[PDB]
Amino acid sequence: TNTKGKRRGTRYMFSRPFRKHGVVPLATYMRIYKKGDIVDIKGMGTVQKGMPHKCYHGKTGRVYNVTQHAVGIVVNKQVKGKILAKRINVRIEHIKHSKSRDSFLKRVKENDQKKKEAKEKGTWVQLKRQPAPPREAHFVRTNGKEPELLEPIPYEFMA
Amino acid sequence: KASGTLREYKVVGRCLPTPKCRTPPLYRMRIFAPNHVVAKSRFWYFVSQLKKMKKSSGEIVYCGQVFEKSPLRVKNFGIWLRYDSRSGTHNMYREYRDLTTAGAVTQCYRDMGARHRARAHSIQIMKVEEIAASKCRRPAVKQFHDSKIKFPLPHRVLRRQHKPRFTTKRPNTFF
Amino acid sequence: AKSKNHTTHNQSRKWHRNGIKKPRSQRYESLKGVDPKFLRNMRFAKKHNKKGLKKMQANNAKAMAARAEAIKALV
Amino acid sequence: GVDIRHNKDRKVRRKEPKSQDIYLRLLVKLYRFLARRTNSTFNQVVLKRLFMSRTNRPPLSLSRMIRKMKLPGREGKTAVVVGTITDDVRVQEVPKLKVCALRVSSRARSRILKAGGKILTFDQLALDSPKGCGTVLLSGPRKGREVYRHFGKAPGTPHSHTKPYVRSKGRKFERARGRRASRGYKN
Amino acid sequence: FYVPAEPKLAFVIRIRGINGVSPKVRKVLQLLRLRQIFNGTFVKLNKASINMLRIVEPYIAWGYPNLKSVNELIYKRGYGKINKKRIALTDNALIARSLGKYGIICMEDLIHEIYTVGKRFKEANNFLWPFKLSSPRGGMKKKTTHFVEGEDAGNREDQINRLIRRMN
RNA sequence: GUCUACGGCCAUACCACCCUGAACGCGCCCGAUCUCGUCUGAUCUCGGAAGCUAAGCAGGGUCGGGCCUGGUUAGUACUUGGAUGGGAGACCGCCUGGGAAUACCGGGUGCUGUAGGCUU
RNA sequence: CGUUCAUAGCGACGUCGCUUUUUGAUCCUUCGAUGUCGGCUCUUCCUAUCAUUGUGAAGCAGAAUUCACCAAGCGUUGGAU
RNA sequence: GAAACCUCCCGUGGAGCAGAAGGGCAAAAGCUCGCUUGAUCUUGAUUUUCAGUACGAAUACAGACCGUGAAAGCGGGGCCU
RNA sequence: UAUCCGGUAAAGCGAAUGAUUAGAGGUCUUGGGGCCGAAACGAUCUCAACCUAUUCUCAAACUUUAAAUGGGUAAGAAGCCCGGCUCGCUGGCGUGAGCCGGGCGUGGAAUGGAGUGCCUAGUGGGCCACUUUUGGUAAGCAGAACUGGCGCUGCGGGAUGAACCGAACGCCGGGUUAAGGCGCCCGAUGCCGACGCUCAUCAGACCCCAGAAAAGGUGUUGGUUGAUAUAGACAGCAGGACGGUGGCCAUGGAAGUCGGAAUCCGCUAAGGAGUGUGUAACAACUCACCUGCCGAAUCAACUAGCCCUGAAAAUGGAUGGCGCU
RNA sequence: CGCAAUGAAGGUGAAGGCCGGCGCGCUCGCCGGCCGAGGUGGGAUCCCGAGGCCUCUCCAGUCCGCCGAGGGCGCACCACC
Ligand SMILES: [Mg+2]
Ligand SMILES: [Mg+2]
Ligand SMILES: [Mg+2]
Ligand SMILES: [Mg+2]
Ligand SMILES: [Mg+2]
Ligand SMILES: [Mg+2]
Ligand SMILES: [Mg+2]
Ligand SMILES: [Mg+2]
Ligand SMILES: [Mg+2]
Ligand SMILES: [Mg+2]
Ligand SMILES: [Mg+2]
Ligand SMILES: [Mg+2]
Ligand SMILES: [Mg+2]
Ligand SMILES: [Mg+2]
Ligand SMILES: [Mg+2]
Ligand SMILES: [Mg+2]
Ligand SMILES: [Mg+2]
Ligand SMILES: [Mg+2]
Ligand SMILES: [Mg+2]
Repeated sequence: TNTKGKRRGTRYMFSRPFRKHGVVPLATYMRIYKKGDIVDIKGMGTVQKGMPHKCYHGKTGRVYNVTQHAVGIVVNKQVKGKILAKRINVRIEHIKHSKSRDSFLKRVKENDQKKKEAKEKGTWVQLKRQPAPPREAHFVRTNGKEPELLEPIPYEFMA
Repeated sequence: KASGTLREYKVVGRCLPTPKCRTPPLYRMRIFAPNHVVAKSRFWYFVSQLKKMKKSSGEIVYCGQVFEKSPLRVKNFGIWLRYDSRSGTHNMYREYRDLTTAGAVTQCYRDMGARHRARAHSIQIMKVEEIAASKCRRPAVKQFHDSKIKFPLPHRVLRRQHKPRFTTKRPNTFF
Repeated sequence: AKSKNHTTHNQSRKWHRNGIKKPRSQRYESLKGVDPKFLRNMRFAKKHNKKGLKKMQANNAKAMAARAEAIKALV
Repeated sequence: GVDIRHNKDRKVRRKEPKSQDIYLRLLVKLYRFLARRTNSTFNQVVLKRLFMSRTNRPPLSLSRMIRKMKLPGREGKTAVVVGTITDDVRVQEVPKLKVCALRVSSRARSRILKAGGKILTFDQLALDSPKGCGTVLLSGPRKGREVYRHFGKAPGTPHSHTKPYVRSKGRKFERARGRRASRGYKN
Repeated sequence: FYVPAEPKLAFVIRIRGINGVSPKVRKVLQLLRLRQIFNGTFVKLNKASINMLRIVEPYIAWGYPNLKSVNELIYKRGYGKINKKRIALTDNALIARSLGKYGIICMEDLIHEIYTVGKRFKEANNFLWPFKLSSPRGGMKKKTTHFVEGEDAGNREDQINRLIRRMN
């Protein structure tokens, strides 16, 4: 039976990468989280105040509270049969903005551009995405030179 | 791979074009298989080994059956192999005598099963080349190279053993 | 008479009989556990919204009249 | 062999009322018919409610019926209640109402009729309005029963406010180890 | 060379039973509506769809149906989903009633929507109740192994039409 | 073209030795009355401005180390899913999709924000 | 090693096996009980052959012999503690 | 004198940080000084074990009263487990 | 489709940590032992540790790298975009939050009716298989992961059978299948089935599975690589096998011959300073190069198929049986 | 038993708003009038309803429906303030 200790098994998780030890460079601290920012948690060894628990590393969630130098952040943690949305108080250093949402906002902005225009025109445009369709009919010109023959090569033992 | 009687297929394909490589080179093969479906698969297997190129990364351009151009000639075919033993992997040069390449490769696949308990999926056919009377290294072939060939069909054992299941006459096997 | 000591064998199955339901998201979640000094001040702000009502109502009527003038100019 | 779970194939809703009383069952015969032959979903809702339990059709107090009709616009209408109409002693002035109910208590009956109110039975409502047109369909507060105060996240489970089943309240019935901080802990 | 278009649409037959089947497979098999053995569905192809077929490969035989296949399946075993009651397409009054809000007003229209994979494919294809086909007459080769390697499972592209005829 | 002050990302920015630096800067530099501090005006603090780019600093250089980025290694190693495939086992081959890492060989060797100079 | 000679007979360092007449592991069966050692008595089987029949080997001259093959037909005893 | 003290050079930490080990740490989290009692008083929230109960341990705040620093700040015990 | 997380497989050790082989190079250090030195970083070796390039081989409790499978989020009306009010918070002005009031609709694929609350029994001995996996020589042993079974469950196949494969059962007719089969037992090959392989005085004969290995075999069949030979070979028989030379080390005797460093020339047609026999040691014998005869292929070394040796148990016996070439 | 809690107890015990005036409107204290169980989002259901859609003709034109875009009152219940 294994030890219940808080930091058990974070030998690798909380360990600054190769040649990225030392001073926590300052952008990290000086970037602003509001309420409802989508934020991915990633514990860090240098800063031990406000560390998240090893279960929430990797996990993404939303900011609910913002204190002086930390951010309350609702994240969903599964427990055997039940997913528990729960609220944890991570110090900034263990947290980035999750880009996952921004590619969405880019698309909605692009849609609002393509909805305003193409209204006065009349031609309705494809706003929905569509999965990669089968690759269409097309010609391939074997331009002058014929195809290159590939015989499989005879075995030989190298070692 | 399994079998039945194979057909030569021509299969040419290319790693599909990109920004960086706009008009990529075509690669052609001789892929013996029971049908185009497994032909194309077999094409991809051989190319994967040789070239950094997968079914996802490429497109088969032209798969097409290839017909023996001299069906009603009797030929001698040299065939080079690459089988897998229980032990290590090997090379051979088999020789068959047949009316077709397909027939000659089919013939090979049966022989290899017989003589080496080698199953389809172990065998790689590299080259199949029709060959003269000479340049035939195997005496099992060479004995049929002769103008006035002459042999009997000596102990001609009967079939139709159950047309008359029972009969008065003891049979005959001299003809 | 030693036992089996621990397992997780039939458990995933057991969990998924009744789903593994995601935690039921509402709009308007509580302000439980929000930095006290904030909550005081948003409470006070909420207290005095009724102060500055008469100004606000007039501003919307002026807006509504400007909308009605704009729609009349369009038509 | 097919893969479906047959687990929630049978829907558990009621079909008829569980009661055997004959007057209610006549109302059911009437509102089944109307439900099916009218387009009115009022009839369907009413029909649905005739099958429900006592618990499930709670009493609608006179004051609650007042204030719900005091609301702006539903004026010169009829309030409908598959439950019973009870009095409120803590309301005084009772406007002249129109009402449907399976029951109205004797006080509540007097007060309404004294006001110039009309009381209707459900057979009478149908003839008056078979498609439920110009009705206010109310309900009593379902979660009134003291029952519900024991339901929920259990007592002694942090941030629950759930009445425990206790023989008698008093200084020394619970309120020790697990409510005081002084005694063990608290939730 | 003329490399023709990669196919839009494929028929997908469930070719093994409903015992001892992994949960990820099982879910996809009930996202293709392939619950019983020897049920089949049309399926429009694309990166998403094709990969879902990749996750259920040794549980299905599938490929690119002929024109005739789409007819024979629709006429001989064409059943609507009409108020959730599997009902046989005996008249166009059924198809129209359901799919007529899309311009699809007859069996023929339906066949054209399925075969060309139109705008309104999702709605015509879902309208069709999944095709309960019989066992394969003349038998199969091998249930458990892939087509390429002798068996019946997996993509057999053109050759799905032979299988269709011996089952439909 | 380039610098100083405060920077962001933190080696394409590090290290070694070599060469070159106009003007403005930045420095070294000359002093200890006062501020301040030392065993020591070396450092630190303070008051300067005679010298000088020697050094720091910048820019460049090296079939340089290092780092960064491509190729190769290799569809190799590994690997999801499959079979009443093989094999006495150990292990291996196929199908279905995913797919690395050295050695070896190329190329690159800081970009840039705010505020203020100089080259008028 | 065997004077000499790896192998008549042997055989180190290594290695591959079989066997359940040793002892361990293990705890599947039996705790509403399967009588717990030895000896006596009696039958039958196995061969991994001590003797006996037929044979190959020798570092078998004879005598004595060990090595191996077919082989379990027939034997394999009397006592002291 | 291989080891005492002084001085110059190199030194990515190969030392040290009470203790096991792991992580973390260089004009520090090490060493040496100066001043100190945030190891003080008081509500709730949260995390960790978890049943998502307790205990312990911790995290973010908030209100007091202080410490220290030119200040920004940091500090309600021990860099973190 | 975007976007984070990861330190297992692999890989690496001319990158850290630890392990570890070899030689090059180095008075780095210095030594301990030498030999030639009185002694001398003198000359010459040497072994110690250290170092300069290289090099061999490794890691559950090492790692610069770094997969596959995998875990989060996100993919819109609770969303966007305007206008204005509230604050005891925050502040050069501004933030940030909370309020009102308008303005805008399908925002990846596939599927499916959802939500929600109360009472609640049995259970809390488990076992089995793929794959992964710890202890153990191993176990029908013990212990985890992952899915699926059996338990709760019949049916076709596997002769027999919890668990293998196929498939999951209302009561019946017709059809068709699976996995398995089709000499007879026993439904189906009573095909003029196709091509090979193999004879066993222990043949062989189908997942789980109920049985064999190393190592052998001109048994037979395929390969692979090399030869050879008309300058007529290859075997099969017949003729010589010397001298410089008791060569040198070894004397205990080795003039070819217990052993070992050597190891070339002559005559040459050609014979090794010698394969053996044997000798105290010789001798004597025996083992190339070439012919004479005969008359086309010959021969070597690997390799992998079937077959065989290897291969011993106790009541009489089991590819299921009968049998089968 | 229920219609009132909460405190160990002494005990205390579920109303608010608005408007006008008077005290300095001091987000505090006192005097007159009006409303009277707050508000956000979702809510079965009711309510209003542009507008169709025809009538054997060209228009007029009350009656009856069917649908109804759009907009409202919003039960219960839930979440939030
Ligand atoms: Mg247990
Ligand atoms: Mg059931
Ligand atoms: Mg299977
Ligand atoms: Mg000075
Ligand atoms: Mg200088
Ligand atoms: Mg200089
Ligand atoms: Mg370089
Ligand atoms: Mg000897
Ligand atoms: Mg025992
Ligand atoms: Mg007995
Ligand atoms: Mg014997
Ligand atoms: Mg400390
Ligand atoms: Mg404080
Ligand atoms: Mg690990
Ligand atoms: Mg490894
Ligand atoms: Mg029990
Ligand atoms: Mg056990
Ligand atoms: Mg049981
Ligand atoms: Mg199965």
